[PDB]
Amino acid sequence: LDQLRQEAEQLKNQIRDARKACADATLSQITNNIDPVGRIQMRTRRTLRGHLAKIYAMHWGTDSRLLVSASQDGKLIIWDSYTTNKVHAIPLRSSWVMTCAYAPSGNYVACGGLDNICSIYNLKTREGNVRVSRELAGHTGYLSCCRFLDDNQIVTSSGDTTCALWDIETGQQTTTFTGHTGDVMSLSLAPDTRLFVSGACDASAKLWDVREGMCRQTFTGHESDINAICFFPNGNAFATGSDDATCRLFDLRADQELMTYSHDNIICGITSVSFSKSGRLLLAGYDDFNCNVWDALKADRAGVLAGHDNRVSCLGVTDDGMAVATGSWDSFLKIWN
Amino acid sequence: VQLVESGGGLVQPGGSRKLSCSASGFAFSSFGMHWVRQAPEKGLEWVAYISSGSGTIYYADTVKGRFTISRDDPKNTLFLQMTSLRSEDTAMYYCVRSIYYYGSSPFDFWGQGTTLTVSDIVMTQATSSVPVTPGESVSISCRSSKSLLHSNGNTYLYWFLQRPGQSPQLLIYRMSNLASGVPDRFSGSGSGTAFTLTISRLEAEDVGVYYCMQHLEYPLTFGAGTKLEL
Amino acid sequence: ASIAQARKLVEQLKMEANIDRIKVSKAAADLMAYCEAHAKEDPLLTPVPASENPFREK
Amino acid sequence: TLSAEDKAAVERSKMIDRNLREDGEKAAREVKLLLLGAGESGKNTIVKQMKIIHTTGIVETHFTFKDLHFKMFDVGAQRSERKKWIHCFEGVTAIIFCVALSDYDLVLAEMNRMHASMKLFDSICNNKWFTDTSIILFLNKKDLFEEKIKKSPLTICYPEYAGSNTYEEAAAYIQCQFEDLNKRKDTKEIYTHFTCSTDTKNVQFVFDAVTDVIIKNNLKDCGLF
Amino acid sequence: LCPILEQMSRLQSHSNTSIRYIDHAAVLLHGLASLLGLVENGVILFVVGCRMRQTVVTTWVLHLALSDLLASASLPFFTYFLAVGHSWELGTTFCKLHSSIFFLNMFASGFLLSAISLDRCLQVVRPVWAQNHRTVAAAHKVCLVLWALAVLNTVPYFVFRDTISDGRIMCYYNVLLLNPGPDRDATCNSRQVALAVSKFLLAFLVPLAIIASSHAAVSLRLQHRGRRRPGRFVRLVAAVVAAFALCWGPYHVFSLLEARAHANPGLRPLVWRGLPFVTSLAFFNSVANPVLYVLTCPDMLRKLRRSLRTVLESVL
Ligand SMILES: CCCCCCCC/C=C\CCCCCCCC(=O)O[C@H](COC(=O)CCCCCCCCCCCCCCC)COP(=O)(O)O[C@H]1[C@@H](O)[C@H](O)[C@@H](O)[C@@H](O)[C@@H]1O
Repeated sequence: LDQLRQEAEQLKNQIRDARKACADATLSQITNNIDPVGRIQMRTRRTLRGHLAKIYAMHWGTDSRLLVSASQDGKLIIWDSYTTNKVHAIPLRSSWVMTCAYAPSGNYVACGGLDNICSIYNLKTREGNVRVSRELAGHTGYLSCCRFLDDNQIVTSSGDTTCALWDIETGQQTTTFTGHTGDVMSLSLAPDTRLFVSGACDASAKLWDVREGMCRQTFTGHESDINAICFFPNGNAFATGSDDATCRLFDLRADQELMTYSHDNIICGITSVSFSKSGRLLLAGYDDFNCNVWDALKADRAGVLAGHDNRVSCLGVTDDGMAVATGSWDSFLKIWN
Repeated sequence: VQLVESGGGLVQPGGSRKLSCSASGFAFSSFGMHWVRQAPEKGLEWVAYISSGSGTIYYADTVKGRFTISRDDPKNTLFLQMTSLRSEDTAMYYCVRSIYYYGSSPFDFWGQGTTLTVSDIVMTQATSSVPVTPGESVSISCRSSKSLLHSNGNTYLYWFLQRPGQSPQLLIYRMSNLASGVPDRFSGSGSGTAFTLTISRLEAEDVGVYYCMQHLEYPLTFGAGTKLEL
Repeated sequence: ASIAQARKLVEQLKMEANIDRIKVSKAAADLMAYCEAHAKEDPLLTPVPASENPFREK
Repeated sequence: TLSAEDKAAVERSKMIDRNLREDGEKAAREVKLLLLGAGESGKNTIVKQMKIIHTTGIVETHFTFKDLHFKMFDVGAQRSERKKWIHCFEGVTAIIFCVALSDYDLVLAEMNRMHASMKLFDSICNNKWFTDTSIILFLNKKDLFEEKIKKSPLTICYPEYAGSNTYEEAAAYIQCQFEDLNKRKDTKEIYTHFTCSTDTKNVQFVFDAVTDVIIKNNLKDCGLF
Repeated sequence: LCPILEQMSRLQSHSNTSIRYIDHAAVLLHGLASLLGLVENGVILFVVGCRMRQTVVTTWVLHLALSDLLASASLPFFTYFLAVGHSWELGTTFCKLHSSIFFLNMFASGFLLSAISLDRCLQVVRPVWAQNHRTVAAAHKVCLVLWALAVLNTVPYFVFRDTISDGRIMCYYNVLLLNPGPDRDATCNSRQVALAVSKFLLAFLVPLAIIASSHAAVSLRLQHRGRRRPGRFVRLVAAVVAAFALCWGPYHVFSLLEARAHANPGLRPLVWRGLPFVTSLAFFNSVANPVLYVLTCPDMLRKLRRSLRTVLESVL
């Protein structure tokens, strides 16, 4: 046991020395050569109303017009960004839903929560009514996040500190991702869907592969539980947000953080993070009844999106980058452009 | 999904008839119903329509005020009271489902209909009969009096294929989305008022009549219909 | 049980210590180039006029 | 300007909104309560009796008593980090806390169960989200405590305790100790009650507590309190 | 003609001089009060409508604000406008409209306050039945029934008005305009007394009595159940009572004094001089009620305050 611990400590020290040697220059020194971005003004266009419970998850579709949102009332609503009309209303058997996902083609939707079971609902049913297609059971903890890898397979995150990849046609988990010491909170798929990063309460993120199913790399630096994690549009980096009131951008090739985002007046935790189409700007939902925009290159505050009357819980940028939706516990989802 | 109609037969002009369509196998409440008649050797024609929850009911000028379409969702049955009958009302009435939402495929299912015997944007198809052998591509042109392209950015157009002894089948809706279950051989295009339905290779199953429909407004109008036979 | 945990930990550490790495400067330059390339098609950074913006007054 | 399909979609959206409002108004009539406590604290017996009177994850029990609907949520089986999802129960009406009164001399793999139960009660009471939520303590092991105190003294658990060995004094001391853990007496209430073989008394006490809370909630909402 | 109208025809309240009179100052003060009431109503309506769900308390607040806005809009400014507007109409029709709108708003406010007090009493005494049976549809139906009753009770007042034609405002209360009786004097007296007693019982006595009974029942229930009445509860009760009293009481008091002065002309100058003050104090209810019924609720208070802050910091 002692020899194994000494070997682990030596490997950790070697990894730290390597990460330090590879840090030839910081992102700030390189980004200081370009002028900063101007003041970004975003005015709320649509004010979606109809929810009677706190919002916790929302996701857009490939068409960049439909967005599915989940609430604690047990009703999944698919809103239309241009008309604000409800396309479907899925009644959940367990009202304690916490995560929701919208498949790329939009034919199926996934949801989960404290029930420890992920329900899949088909929207293109010939019967005409949205009915549960498959129930993925086996998780010993609440579902924190889930995303569609493909029309056939899906990935889900549970609070049992271990994730699993479930096949729809089969319904049995094929790959089991283990290694997290804390409960996994959020996921983020890469543009190629080959690798994905996952953050847990242990203040560290881990990269995982679909076919291999092994931890490709680990990233540390956080001081609290990582609540949100998003992939960079290029697929070579990813941002993470924890309760320490600061974001952290890590690179899959550098194996260390590039720049930190923080401000003295911010002392509250972060709930959601999402990049833009080009990644020039980053958005972060905070608990101070608003969200904040940061410069991905200079970390300068680009703007503040206020109006929500409760803790901001989720936010998502359209695939085309036209507008960005934000949902909070106040039961209202606002679209800014 | 199955629709069975009842009521009809020989009815004098002064008589009345209550046509009843039994709906089952789907959310009848969420899906509205349209009545489309088809007289012998004549094109289709819209009769009336009831919206979800009986909140909006519309009638055509040819039947406005005379006929009465009602809806029964708890029983899952559609009813049509026909008080007066004229010498030209004889036609097979078909019930068609229609749901309205982003990405919907209304008028996808057509009922078997019932035979009843009694003792506006203009749509026109260039060619009516185009004899062609299987294998060769086919093209059916259509023209609308009014531009169907709406400011939203879509074109309200529908094509229906009716085979001998079978109800019409929705091929393409909105001029850009292929109906579910229809082969990919069918394609639709158009610009403003001139539209074209192309078929890569004609087959025996394609034998039938193609009818066009515009859905820009309430008074739906159907064309003469282009018939294809090997 | 602790023996298996320590073995798995050392194995994972050795595996992660073998992947290739690059200089932070090159990654930063690549990210900046990608951002500058995709900025011209960024509605958020560059607001588009009402002629194309679908979000307008209903 | 809206076309036929647009008007139909708007009407369908209005109908869906009406249905959602009706569902919400119907669900608002049912009270929501959260059950907490150790597995051996008797929660199972309480749930069984409340169901008679009327797998991993959380359990949801429904029962009606005097024209009033209750939704009991049991999250004891969820052995994970509670501070990351307990906030979901912010809108809960009451928190039914069960503790093993007789399990004062046993050992658990704090070493003692009473200290852990007190710590959990204090953490749930002083929680930043349960500031205006009421807690109801239930002692489901009073008979075992009476049968054991006659042989095993209570001093083993509370060395500082010096009162009489009788059951009344010990019960009063335990009640005072569990009550002193409340650091927000000005904003919330703790309704204590001793459970026995009888079950209707516990249901009546829960009904009264839920009524007194609905009353205070209505008084705070209308602007009086 | 009824002696009241005869004496009012030669009412001595007009004078000509370079300096301005205090009556115009009082009229301008009443106008500013009505403008403040309109601002408050328009501010509390938009938020509760497009920023807040539709609950029962929200519905009551919306109806009360709508009634107050209707009053403070129709009375001071609509009327003054058409005074200079001089359209194709008769001064008597305008005085009938004024009387009808004023009494309708008064009865509506009274009935809304009574219904709110009864709902609070039911929630404090019958919480289970209320939560199982209180809904928004029932609230809207009760509001519609109360508005219908108010219109029915104002109809007798709409048909009785025989005015001639801002500042020099006159809208007399004469029943001989329509459907006369055997004699003018006795019929006028009886009908005026009946109208006064009816409006008093409908606006001041019954609503205030119901409010006081509901408050006393809530207090007794809280005292018996062991709860403790904080200072906020008693303060809000005392305010809701005293404001309503000081606003509405004097109006009906002077109305009864006038009805009695029909035979005793010694008090007619007192009414002629005091009517403006009492009607202004009554209109002040439109400003006194929204503050106590909106800013006292936590949710609406916070929402309105925040929204005001955001909207005043955005324009800047
Ligand atoms: C002078 C001015 C003061 C006038 C007094 C006004 C006081 C009003 C007080 C508070 C305002 C809110 C009250 C809302 C409650 C409305 C009435 C009501 O009880 O709603 C119960 C509703 O619950 C439902 O059933 C669900 C459907 C929803 C329909 C709603 C329509 C409500 C009718 C309101 C009419 C106004 C009266 C005006 C008085 C002059 C219906 O009452 P119901 O008589 O049928 O009986 C109740 C229970 O009593 C039974 O035990 C139960 O089995 C079941 O039948 C039913 O639930």
